[PDB]
Amino acid sequence: ADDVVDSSKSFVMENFSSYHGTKPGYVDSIQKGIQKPKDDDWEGFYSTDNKYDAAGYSVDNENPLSGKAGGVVKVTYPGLTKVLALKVDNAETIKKELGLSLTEPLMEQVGTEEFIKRFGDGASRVVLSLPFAEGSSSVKYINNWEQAKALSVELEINFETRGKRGQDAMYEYMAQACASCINLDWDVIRDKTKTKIESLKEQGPIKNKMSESPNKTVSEEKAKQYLEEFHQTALEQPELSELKTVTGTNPVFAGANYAAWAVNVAQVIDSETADNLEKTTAALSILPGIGSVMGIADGAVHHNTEEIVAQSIALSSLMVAQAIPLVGEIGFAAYNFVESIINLFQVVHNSYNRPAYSPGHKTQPFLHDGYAVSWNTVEDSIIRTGFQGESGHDIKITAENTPLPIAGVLLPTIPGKLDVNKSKTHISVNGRKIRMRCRAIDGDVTFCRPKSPVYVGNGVHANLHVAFHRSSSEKIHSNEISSDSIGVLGYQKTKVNSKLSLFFEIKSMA
Amino acid sequence: ADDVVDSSKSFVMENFSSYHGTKPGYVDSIQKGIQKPDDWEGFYSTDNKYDAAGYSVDNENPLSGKAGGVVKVTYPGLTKVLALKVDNAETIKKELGLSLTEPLMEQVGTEEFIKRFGDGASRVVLSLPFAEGSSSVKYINNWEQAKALSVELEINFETRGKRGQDAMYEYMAQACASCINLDWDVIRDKTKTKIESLKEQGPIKNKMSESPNKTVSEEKAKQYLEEFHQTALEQPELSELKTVTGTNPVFAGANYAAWAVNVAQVIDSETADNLEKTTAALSILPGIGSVMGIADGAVHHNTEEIVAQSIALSSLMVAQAIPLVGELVDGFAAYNFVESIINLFQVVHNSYNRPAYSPGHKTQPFLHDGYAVSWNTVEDSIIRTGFQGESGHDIKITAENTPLPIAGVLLPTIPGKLDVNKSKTHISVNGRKIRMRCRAIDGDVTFCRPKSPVYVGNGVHANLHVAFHRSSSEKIHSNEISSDSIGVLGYQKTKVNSKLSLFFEIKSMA
Ligand SMILES: Nc1ncnc2c1ncn2[C@@H]1O[C@H](CO)[C@@H](OP(=O)(O)OC[C@H]2O[C@@H](n3ccc(=O)[nH]c3=O)[C@H](O)[C@@H]2OP(=O)(O)O)[C@H]1O
Ligand SMILES: Nc1ncnc2c1ncn2[C@@H]1O[C@H](CO)[C@@H](OP(=O)(O)OC[C@H]2O[C@@H](n3ccc(=O)[nH]c3=O)[C@H](O)[C@@H]2OP(=O)(O)O)[C@H]1O
Repeated sequence: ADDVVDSSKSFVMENFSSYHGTKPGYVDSIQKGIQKPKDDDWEGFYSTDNKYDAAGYSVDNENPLSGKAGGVVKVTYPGLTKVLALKVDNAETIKKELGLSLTEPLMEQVGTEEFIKRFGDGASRVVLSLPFAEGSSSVKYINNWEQAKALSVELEINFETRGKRGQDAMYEYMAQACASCINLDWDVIRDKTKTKIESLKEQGPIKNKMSESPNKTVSEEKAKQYLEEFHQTALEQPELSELKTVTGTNPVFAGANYAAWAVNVAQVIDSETADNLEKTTAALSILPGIGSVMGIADGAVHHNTEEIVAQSIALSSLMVAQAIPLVGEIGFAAYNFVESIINLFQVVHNSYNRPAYSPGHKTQPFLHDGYAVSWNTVEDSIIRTGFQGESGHDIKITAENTPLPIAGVLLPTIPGKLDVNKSKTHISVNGRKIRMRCRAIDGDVTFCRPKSPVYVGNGVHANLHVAFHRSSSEKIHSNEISSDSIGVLGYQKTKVNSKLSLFFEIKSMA
Repeated sequence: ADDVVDSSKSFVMENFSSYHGTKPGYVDSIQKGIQKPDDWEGFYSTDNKYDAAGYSVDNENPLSGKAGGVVKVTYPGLTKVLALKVDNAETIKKELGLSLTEPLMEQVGTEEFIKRFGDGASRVVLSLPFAEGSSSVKYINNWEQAKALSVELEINFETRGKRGQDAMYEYMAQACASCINLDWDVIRDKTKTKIESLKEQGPIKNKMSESPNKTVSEEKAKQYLEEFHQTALEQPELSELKTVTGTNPVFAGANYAAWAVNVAQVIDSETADNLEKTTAALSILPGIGSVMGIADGAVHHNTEEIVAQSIALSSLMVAQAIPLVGELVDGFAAYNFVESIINLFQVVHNSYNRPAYSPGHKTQPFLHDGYAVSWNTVEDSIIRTGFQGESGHDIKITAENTPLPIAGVLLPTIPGKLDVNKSKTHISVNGRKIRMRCRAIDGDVTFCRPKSPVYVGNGVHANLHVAFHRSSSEKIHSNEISSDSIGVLGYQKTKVNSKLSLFFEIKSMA
């Protein structure tokens, strides 16, 4: 029973409350009471501790990509409720270890007075708790359907009531989570986008460049060539002044990428598709290259003001309009295309609003120059402190195709307190153990280089094993250490090396 | 107790032997007996004589120096091999109760330890995994106890009388009896011959005199080196190479030229004169896969004749490149350059000979089209069989820079006894839970689409949780299942999707 219950995340509480995402049509009826609609082990009423994750369940089930969002309700049990947190979601296992019938549904047994007596610690009923999702700190709550009749149901937010376009109300709600926060007013962005489209189409050079279009089907090459010309003249108008400035250096935001995006849109959108928003979002949502239009690259949302986002969407919208004659299959460019891409913006912004480990942190890979490197486990990414002695840390390394070298690794040191254990530090290439020569560059950085050549690639990976020696029991101090990364050096290309960075955290023992 | 000892890999054995790599100069002296020139201070050996040979290279010229040999050492009588499940010395003595003050390996040589752990043997040898990615073990012997070791010769690489490190690598290649077992004597002789005869071909003399034969931009040098490559490829010395390098863009003339330019740009006169320094320099360059014929997880140039043609061609191109973008005796191109690149071939061939999980097997990432995907853990990549019920499987997903979509996932099914549990199968994007709509393609293939758009990229990752239900307890026979992979589909490019493959293993329970 211990092997399945996280007794440390379990607790009894009075007036236990949680949140339930509710779809259009039930935001009012569900407030009359939770009732079962007419694997069985997990049949029950689901809720979560996080009202923002609840809202993710609120979208029209017939149009989940683009349909209407209903609401979130807050449900509360009177009296005392036991939250029983489980370390597995395998019902056969749970019933075996909790001494239950292996034939009857798990969530049915959880509702019986015998289960409540044995596992309720005096509460009127038991609710099961499990991790909400990989990458989330929320929990999901599983309620037995009959016990859930005792819930009072109160409104938290009705997205319909807001009266806004698309899914704006839902995403604007979710962006509250982060008060590093994209919190855009999409009403402003819709109005400014409309305005800029209408007025760009009446700019001389644009009117000029428009008349110069083949206007009939051509080749992807002349299409792209003409649309890159159209992009420059458009970007020269003052409705796009700020965009021109922010898209000028980064090659992801180049006109050729706008043009490639426009061409790809024309090819996959037929007439049936354009006259259904759901169908249009399904089709746009699987194309590559949307980060050129979104202004997203290198781990950051660059286009993060209403004005710049509207300019970019305005620009894209016109380029789509001009590509459709060249490669199509016409008001779509300014109607559903704008509605659909707006929702895609909202999806991706929300992703970047959510707490998440960046590349090379914990077990998230660092992808660079054809290499992929990562900490082997989470514990490897932690340098413990406050003790005399040793630790070891494993980094996985490979590359995507041909053999790429590994020159060495840069390691942190603390003169007096933290040093490289030169005996146990080594690297292994498909099992071949390679010793390293480690030489201090100065008091804070040591460079270790393999004593024979290291190459990685498709079918060839390495495990870099870093060993640290602590000569005191003194806790390291943030002052004492500058870099927060281990630097693995790839190939050499003003000769510089490809730098692959693994980020660590200092922590005390536990 | 049992927390630090793996009994399943411990045993007593009579005449326990193991292997020790021995550096040049000590191959005869060490047969006189094991004598010593603190927790792990001890004599090291391994169960794999081929891994032993990887310790045999001159410690002061490790990249290009001579290889010494491998000896076999045997203990007369009974020896206890004690396999341990961790390698932190402080952790061993705690959980075993020894003295936290004397070195572990010292305590391992005492009668009280041998009495308590020897299970009747005259001494105890410690066993630990040899390295990540390796099946071999390393043995740690108490230095005093090791005086009892008999020491026989297994191989002396010097005695073989071969150039470079050929004797060491040809020994290592015996491990695989999908084996690269080249005769480098043949390759060296054919390379010298082809270099000489190519230099006397009329069109090559002709094209040579067309060189600017002076420092020029690298854009120019590359243009000329590309003309030279094509000319040289038309000569009968390279006819096979012309054929095997014609389609794959990795083996294109331009990459040979880029390579040749880079070589010329890093080799100075001192470097060119020293084989060790030339290998260090050459070993950190990108693009060596062009010359080696290594791409897509395979060594394509796998016959003596084609390797020598590729080495011969690159040699001539370096010779043409040096006057255009270097400053040394062209000289280098036919001598230390050839000697050095040969050693790099041997290193990489040896990596590809060693057993290794391919991309998308176990926890090795599958890298393709900007994405990176992997099984979260070894167990995730196993679909267990022989029982009724459920299992879960986590797949990690991200991309290198801009937001790239995940369109869906192809999953195996068996009409009878293996189904996709549609309510537990979901994808989580930086914690945001996204449910899936799963529809069958045929009786053996289910396709699941996310219900909100999924994008991944720098700073945005996803966890795909696949859940399988087994209705019968019958074990899954080989006929029943076609693919050995789960197919995650990326962006759409005759429309086709980017295919990211995660390979699984059907196994009975244990
Ligand atoms: N008076 C009412 N009483 C009870 N239910 C009502 C009522 N009115 C409407 N419902 C709906 O009935 C379903 C079950 O409670 C839910 O919608 P769903 O679209 O089928 O719910 C869709 C899925 O979302 C899950 N989910 C939904 C919201 C949430 O916050 N968390 C979560 O995990 C559900 O478990 C369900 O999973 P399964 O159907 O795969 O088991 C709920 O919104
Ligand atoms: N009569 C002799 N008796 C004992 N040793 C002798 C003798 N003559 C020469 N030696 C050499 O002395 C060293 C200690 O045994 C070894 O070489 P190394 O270059 O220092 O060996 C380099 C490292 O490789 C390790 N290693 C070597 C071979 C192997 O098969 N496995 C392995 O893990 C060694 O333990 C060593 O670790 P340390 O440098 O931390 O001691 C060994 O080859």
